[PDB]
Amino acid sequence: MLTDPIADMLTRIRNATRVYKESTDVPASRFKEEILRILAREGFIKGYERVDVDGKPYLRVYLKYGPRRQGPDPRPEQVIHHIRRISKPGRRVYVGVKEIPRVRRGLGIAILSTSKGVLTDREARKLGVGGELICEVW
Amino acid sequence: PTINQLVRKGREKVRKKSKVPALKGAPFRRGVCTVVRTVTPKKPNSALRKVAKVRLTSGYEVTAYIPGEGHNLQEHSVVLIRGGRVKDLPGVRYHIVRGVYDAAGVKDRKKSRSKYGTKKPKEA
RNA sequence: UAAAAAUGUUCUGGAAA
RNA sequence: UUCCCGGGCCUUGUACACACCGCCCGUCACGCCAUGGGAGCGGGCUCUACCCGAAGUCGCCGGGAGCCUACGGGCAGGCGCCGAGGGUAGGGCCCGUGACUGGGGCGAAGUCGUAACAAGGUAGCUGUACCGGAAGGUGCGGCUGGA
RNA sequence: AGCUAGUUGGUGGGGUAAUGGCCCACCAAGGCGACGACGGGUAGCCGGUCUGAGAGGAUGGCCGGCCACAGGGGCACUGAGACACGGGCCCCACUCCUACGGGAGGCAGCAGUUAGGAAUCUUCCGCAAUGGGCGCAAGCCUGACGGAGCGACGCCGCUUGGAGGAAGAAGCCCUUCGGGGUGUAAACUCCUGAACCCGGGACGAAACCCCCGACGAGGGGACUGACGGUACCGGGGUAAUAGCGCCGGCCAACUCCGUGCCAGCAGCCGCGGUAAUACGGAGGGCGCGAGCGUUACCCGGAUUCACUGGGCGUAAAGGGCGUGUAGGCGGCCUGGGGCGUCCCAUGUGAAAGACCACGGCUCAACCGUGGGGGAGCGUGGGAUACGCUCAGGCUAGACGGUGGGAGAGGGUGGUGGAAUUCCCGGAGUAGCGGUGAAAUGCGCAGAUACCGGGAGGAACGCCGAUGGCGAAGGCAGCCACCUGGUCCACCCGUGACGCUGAGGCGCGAAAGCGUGGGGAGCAAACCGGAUUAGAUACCCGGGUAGUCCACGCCCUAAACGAUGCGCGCUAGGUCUCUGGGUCUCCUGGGGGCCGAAGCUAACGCGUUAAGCGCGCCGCCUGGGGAGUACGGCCGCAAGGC
Repeated sequence: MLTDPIADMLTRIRNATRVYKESTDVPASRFKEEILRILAREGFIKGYERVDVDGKPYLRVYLKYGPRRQGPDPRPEQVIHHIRRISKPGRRVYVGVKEIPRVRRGLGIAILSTSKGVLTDREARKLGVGGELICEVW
Repeated sequence: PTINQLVRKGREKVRKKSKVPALKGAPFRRGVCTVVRTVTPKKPNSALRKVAKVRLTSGYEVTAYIPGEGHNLQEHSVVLIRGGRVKDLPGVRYHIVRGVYDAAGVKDRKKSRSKYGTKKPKEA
């Protein structure tokens, strides 16, 4: 019945990225697209695009990796290294604008849901707003 | 466990148990030896450790150890319990403080004298 | 997976390296 | 080449590694220690109901009794309610203690055996039930953490 | 684990500065509780303090705020205020006076005594300052307070000297008897001058008050210092204390002698049994120094109760399994509200402390001034992504409908053959039976082996599994009736109706218990035989509960995949049961094996996860004591929880 659409989405991405899949499908949600828009702009994925699997509204995320490597195990480096859901239904997490986390010294990003829209840590900080802390990605 | 299960039951503080009920934690405690004998130690080791069994001002009668070689305690010598156990003596959990009350310092001691009553000899 | 085959006891305390 | 002794090589089980001249289980006996039960005994606190009920505010009276003035009233004085405490009785909680008794932990070199670890010589473990100085044995069913 | 009679509310009163059952009549039956009522234990709360990277943890002594108490206890009077620390009334206990009828006191105010204790100070000086009461004022009072005293109790500053001085005195210790070390250390040379001496000697104190001006503003005047003849300054000026721990590893520091599992050490691991860097002494060394160790307690380390930040197949840890109450949690689109949430403003957040800057005591410790933080909670304004709420819309979760399927799933009745035992009838004779070998036992009163017939009970061979069904326990001849789960197909209906689940309720192998029934085979207990040192066992011969049925209890297990339920996601290969297919093979549900990625301490697990995720529940915090005791609930008991 799926208890956390987002959590699931983050997970489906994680799962395929880790098996060098070209793209992954995830059930469509307006809120979810938002996340994805951000995931694409900051560059973590190649892009998404509303599509339809067996007559139902889905979102096709296109994964991005690094270049092939040498030695044993030539599996390329990963663009989406980490991606963990922070606020879950079992315990929500709201953060004041001053409280906003700094992900990986700057080389990473958290994704907030604010009264001004789903924005990133930088965007949220600049806009001086705070919110529910959807996840973090590095 | 689920956050909800923590909200409900929550965690549990440890609560340490004292290895020395000399009441009030009292750094020390005074008492009287009612029995001053020598017990045989635990295993690996063999010997004749000298231990006193003292009645306390905590309302407890415990058995304690008389550190150092050669002591002067009798069935009624008042003594100051210190608390510090002895590995071989199954029962002893306290040390008698040398150099207080009837407890005499260790005659002729010259090293770590501070830990054995034994004052300080004049280089004479 | 199905699964036969032996009447008969014991070795004080430490320490080996 | 079945067997007895010593030994090669592979394999299997092991709780052995001081290395099977190994490890190790329970009772009994001996000592210290904490602890349950125990005719009952000594307490601390607490609850109910009852009898006695000081001081004191409060409410009646204030009279066949005194005194005041700023005496239509007041005061002294009497009656009652409540009431600290005391007293009889019976409950609750906790603590100390008790002849004797139950098992427990610990304790260099005690006694009996040999349950387990190698089909540990009757594969082991297990819930239950009966039985036995002791480990334990057997029944019924279950497990493989056995072949 | 249930609690409540002034108990919960009402009306009218009394009462009070005032609300109110605060108290009282009358009336109504209420109030409170797993979001932990009632009860038991402990405790004054806070600013802060210690610790911590932080979140936290521990704590509440000094100073500051609030509360409460004044020998134990009850009450009121005066009054702005007290039911009053040095006021009162009374009871009580205790101690004292008494001309015995009545009197007296209450240091948890300051000093001081005694008791208890491991332990905590002077019966000090001064109202000079600050602060207080009363006074027009002078001024009086003030153990508040300002100082002084004692205690290394703590912090900080300082001293015991400095510079020369030997291929290196002595003594002590080692030694391969050359020597090496203590060691520039000493001695010795110069040099400074802690103490002490003489002289000088404070700030803190300027107004109250007085005079000019009006006793206003402003200006001037006088008195006053407990600490003290102290700090401080000038001159003079003597080489003038050193200890405590430790030196096996953790951990800085090694040799000789003594001892010989002794004496002793020990925080953990462990040192000692005749060559001990571990015991004890010495030399030497290391550390710290008016100190240095020891004990007790707090935090850390201990991500070792894990929010940050842990776990449960085998290390502790998945509940025996279901159904479900409270609770927690919840798909897709849109709109209203704006509780959560976020943003601005603003009030509040005392002081001290902490931090920073700068200053004052010769420095520091102390100390002052200034600066900066602050969540929380109040108020007003605003945002609407996500959560929440109302509303409308949807169908992907879920449920239903129709058509079908497999199956030891369950209950009830009936019934079929093999076999064992026993009985009867034949027929037959000398042993059978059993073991490693035997013996007991059965048998010439005719057994065993054989044929026929009978009674009776219990379980179902082959099929048959690496199979199937069930939530688990568990279910196996065959037939019928009643009945549960469940899967495929069509996508037809409902339209989030969902997941999970503390409690509750139901089920729950074997053994065991209560009635009654049943009893062939088997078989605890029990009796023999044999084995053995013994044999309460293994082996052999007997055998009662029981095993079987009914009804009712019991409620445990290696109740096991030692692996909770649900959903999404993440290579394949192969075998297999059951369904649908446009039956090469595809597709759905189930049972296995091997293995991508990944996970694991490893073993291993791997679309039937022990992988990657979300929701809810259960459970684990070292071994033993112990699944024991006490208490409670349950049971006929055994015992269970």
